[PDB]
Amino acid sequence: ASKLPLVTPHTQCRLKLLKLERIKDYLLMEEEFIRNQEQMKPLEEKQEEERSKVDDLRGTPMSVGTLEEIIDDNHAIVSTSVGSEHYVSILSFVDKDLLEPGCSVLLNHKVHAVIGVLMDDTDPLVTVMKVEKAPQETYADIGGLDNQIQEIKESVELPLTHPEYYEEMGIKPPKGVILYGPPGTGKTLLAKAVANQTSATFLRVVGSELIQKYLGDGPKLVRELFRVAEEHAPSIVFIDEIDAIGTKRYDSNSGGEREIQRTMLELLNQLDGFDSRGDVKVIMATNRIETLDPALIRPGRIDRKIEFPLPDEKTKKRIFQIHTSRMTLADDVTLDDLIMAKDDLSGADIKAICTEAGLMALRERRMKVTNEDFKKSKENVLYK
Amino acid sequence: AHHTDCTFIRVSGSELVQKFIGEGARMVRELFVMAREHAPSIIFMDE
Amino acid sequence: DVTPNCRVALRNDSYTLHKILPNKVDPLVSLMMVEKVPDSTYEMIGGL
Amino acid sequence: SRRYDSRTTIFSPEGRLYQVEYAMEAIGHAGTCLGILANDGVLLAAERRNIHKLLDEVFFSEKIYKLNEDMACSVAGITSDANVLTNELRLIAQRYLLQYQEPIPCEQLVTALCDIKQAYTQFGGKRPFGVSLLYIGWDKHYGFQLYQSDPSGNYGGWKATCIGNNSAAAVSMLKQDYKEGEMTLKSALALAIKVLNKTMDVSKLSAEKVEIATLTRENGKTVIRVLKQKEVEQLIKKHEEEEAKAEREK
Amino acid sequence: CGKTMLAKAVAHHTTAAFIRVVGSEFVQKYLGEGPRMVRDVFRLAKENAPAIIFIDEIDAIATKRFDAQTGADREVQRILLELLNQMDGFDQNVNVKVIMATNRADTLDPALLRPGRLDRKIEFPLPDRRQKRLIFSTIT
Ligand SMILES: Nc1ncnc2c1ncn2[C@@H]1O[C@H](COP(=O)(O)OP(=O)(O)OP(=O)(O)O)[C@@H](O)[C@H]1O
Ligand SMILES: Nc1ncnc2c1ncn2[C@@H]1O[C@H](COP(=O)(O)OP(=O)(O)O)[C@@H](O)[C@H]1O
Ligand SMILES: [Mg+2]
Ligand SMILES: [Mg+2]
Repeated sequence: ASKLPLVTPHTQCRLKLLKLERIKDYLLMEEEFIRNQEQMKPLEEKQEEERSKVDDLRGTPMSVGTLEEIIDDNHAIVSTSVGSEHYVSILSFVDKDLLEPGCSVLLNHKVHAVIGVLMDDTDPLVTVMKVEKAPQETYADIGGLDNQIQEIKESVELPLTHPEYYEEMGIKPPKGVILYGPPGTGKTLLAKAVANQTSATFLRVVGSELIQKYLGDGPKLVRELFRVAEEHAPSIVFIDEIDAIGTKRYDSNSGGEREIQRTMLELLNQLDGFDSRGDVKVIMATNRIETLDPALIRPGRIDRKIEFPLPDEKTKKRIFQIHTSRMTLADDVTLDDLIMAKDDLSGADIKAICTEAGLMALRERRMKVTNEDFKKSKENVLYK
Repeated sequence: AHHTDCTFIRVSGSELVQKFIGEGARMVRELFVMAREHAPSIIFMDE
Repeated sequence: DVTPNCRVALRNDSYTLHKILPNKVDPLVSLMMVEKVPDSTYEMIGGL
Repeated sequence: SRRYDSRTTIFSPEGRLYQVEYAMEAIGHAGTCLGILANDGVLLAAERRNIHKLLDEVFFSEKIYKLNEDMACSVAGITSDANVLTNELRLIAQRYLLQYQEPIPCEQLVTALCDIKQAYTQFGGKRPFGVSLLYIGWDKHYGFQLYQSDPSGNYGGWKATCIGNNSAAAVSMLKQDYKEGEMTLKSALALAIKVLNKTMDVSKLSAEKVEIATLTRENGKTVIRVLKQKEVEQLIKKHEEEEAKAEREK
Repeated sequence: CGKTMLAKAVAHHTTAAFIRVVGSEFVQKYLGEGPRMVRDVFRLAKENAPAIIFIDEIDAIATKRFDAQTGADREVQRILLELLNQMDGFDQNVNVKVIMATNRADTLDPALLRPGRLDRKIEFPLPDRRQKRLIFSTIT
C-alpha cells in the first residue's frame, strides 16, 4: 500500500532486479523481524484481544452525535441528537483528524464520550446532479460542423489528455466555454458527445431549475453546487438554458427580479472568485445570447464564444444520411427533395421527420419507409 | 398505465407529496429515484 | 435478510436486535394513496 | 419626455429590427387570401372571417378592392389600416391618369405604394402597417400580372400565392400542382377550390364563407367579374364528385 | 350568509348524534395530542351513532403551502394526514356525515377535494331582490 512508486524501467533491467531483491531485503530480513512477537511475549493475541478490548470499552448502544467545535486536549463540545449538547472527552482510538465541525461521530451511552467517527452517506443531490454513464455515440454522430469540434476539443479535451502542449508553450487553457445559436441546432447534442469523450466527472444543470421559492436557497444551492464540483477532482460543469433565469418570471419565487439578481451575483462570484478554483471546466449553452448580463460574458469568466449557424444544404444531406443510416430505406425516396422543403430546417426537424415517417410505416406494419410517408410526414411535422 | 402495468405517477407540485420525495428536494429530479425504482413507470401532468 | 428501509424490534437494555418488523409503506404507495386518482379501464371509454 | 419614446426606428443588436417583424407575425393571423393564373384572366380567392348570421352582406366585396378600371387587389391584415391604403393608391393611379391620360402600369403602381409603406419603416417614429395584399391587373405591355406586397415595404412578382394562416402549407401544394401557362381559368378554379379545401380548416366549404373574384381582358373592358354565390356551390360539389371517385378509384 | 346558522338549524332539528368541533383546536402544544384528537372524534362517531361531524374554519388546518423547517407546520401536516386517512377508513355502511364550512376556498388543497372524500360543494351566493325580501319578512 503505497510502498514504492518507482515503476519506471519497462525492460529486463538489473535495477529492477536489485530493487525488487532489496524489497526482498526489507521483507526477508524483517520477516525474520516478524517471527519473534508471540514467541517471546504471547500474553494476548493482539489480532482480536486488544481489538475486543477497544470493543469492550465502547458499548453496543452507540449514540450518533455531531461535532461543532474542537478543543485539542481530547475533549470537545459535541451535539446530541436531542440538542442538549455535552462537554465530553475524546478517546485515543478516534484517530484525531477526520473531525470537522458538523461531522457525524459515535458517542458513549453512559458518559457520551467521543468513541468513534462515522462515514457520511453523503447527500442524494450529488447523485441527482451527477451523470453516471456515457449518454450516446461519439462526435461522428454529429456531422457537418467540424470546426467548433476542434474548439471544444481544444478547450476541454486536449488540456485533459495532453498536458504537454501547454507546458512547452508556457500557457494555461482558456476557462469558460459558451454555446449559442438558434434552437435545436445541436447545442446539447455536442455536450452529449463530450460526455461520451471525457473521463472527468460530469455535472449537468438546467438554467431553469436554478430558481427557487425560498430566500437565498438559490445562491446557497450555487455554493454547495460548486462545493460538490470542487470536492471531487477534474470536473466539467454544464449549464443549459441560462437565459431562462432572466426571461421567465414565476410566482413561486418570493423575491422578485432582485432575488434572481442576487443569485446572479453569487454565480458571478463562483465563476471568478479570489479563491483557488481548481480543475473545474465550465460549458454553457443558450439561444438568447443577447439577454443576459455581459458581466458574465467577459473574458476571464467566459473565454470562448461559440456560435452555431443554421445547417447549409450540403450538411443537411449529411444529417439525412446520419438519421437514415440503420433504417430500411426503400429506394422510392429522394432526399434532395426533402432538403429544400424548409429553407431553414434544423437538425431536429430531420430526425423528427424520420421518426414520424417510421411511425407511419408502423401504422401499416411494413418494414420499409416509402415516399408518401415523407410527403405526409413533412405535413405532420412542419405544417400545423 | 393500468393496462400495460406501469406506475401511474402524476405530479402536481404540492407540498404534502413533498415529504415522501425529500426534505427540500431543491430539484424536481429527485422523483427519478422512485421512478427508476419502479422502472416501468408513467409520469402524468395537468395543465 | 436485513433490508435497508425496514423496521425492526429492538430490546431496550443493551439495544440488541430482536426481530424484523414486517413492513411499512413505499414512498409512492402513500403518495398515490394521498392523490387518489380515479382508476379507469377500456370498458369505460366513451367513443375515443 | 424622451423616457416615453419607444424607438420604433432603431435596429436590433443582431442587425434586424423587431417592429415590422412583429407586424409580419401579426399578418399570419386574421385572413386567408390567394391568387392564381396561367392564362387569360386571374383569380383571387378570399376566405371570409365574419360568418355571423346577422350581416347585411353588402359593399360588393369583402377583401376585394377595385383600384383602376382594369386592376384590383385582395387585402389582408388590419382592415382599418387597409382603408387608407386602398383610397391612398387609388388616387395615385388617378394622378397617373391625370398626368399622362393613360392607365397605369401595375408594377410601378406597386413600387409607388411600397415606397410609402417603406417610409414609416424607415424614419419618422411611426407605427408601420401590418397589411399585406396581392395585386391583379392587366396592361398592354405584359398582359395579366400578379404582385405581392409585404409590410416591410418590398414587393415581388408571382403568379399564385396564399398569405393565409396556413400560407406555406398552401404554397407547398401550389408547387405540387400547377402547369406553366396552361392552367386555364376553370382548371385553376378547380385547383383553387382544392387549395382552400385544404387550408380551410372549417370543412364542407360554405359558399358564403369565401370570396372569389376574376379579372379577364375583354377587348376594351377588362371585365373584373365578381362571381355570385349561386355558382360557387356547383364548383364545390364539382370538386366533391371528382374527389369521391378519385378516392374510391384508388 | 347563514353558514353557522344553517348548521344551527340542522343541529336543532336533527335526530342523530351531532358532533360539533372547532377546527382550530387540533393544534395542541404537545405532539400527538393533535392526531389522537383527530382519530378519537371519528372513533366516537363510529361507536356512538349514525352521526354527523361538523368542522368550521378549515383554513386553520387545510392550507396549500407547507414548510418542514418549523415543526408548527409539520404538526399541521400530520393533522391533515390523519383525517385524510380516516376519511378513507370508511366503507359506505356507517352513516357518518361530515359537514365542513369555510370562508375562502382559495387556501385549500384540492387533494382534500378529491372524490371519495369531498364531492358536494355548496357556495352561499348573495340574494339580490327575490330571496332578499324574504329576509325582510322574517326579521321584521
Ligand atoms: N447538426 C446536427 N446534426 C445532427 N443532429 C442534430 C444536429 N443538431 C441537432 N440535432 C438533433 O436535434 C436534437 C436537438 O438538438 P439540441 O438538443 O442540441 O438542440 P439545442 O440547440 O441544444 O436546443 P436547446 O439548447 O434550446 O435545448 C438532438 O437530439 C440531435 O440529435
Ligand atoms: N369516453 C368516456 N366514457 C365514459 N366516461 C367518460 C368518457 N370521457 C369522459 N368521461 C367522464 O369524465 C371523467 C374523466 O374526465 P377526464 O377528461 O379524464 O379528466 P380531465 O377533465 O382532467 O381531462 C370520468 O369520470 C368519466 O365519467
Ligand atoms: Mg437542446
Ligand atoms: Mg360563520
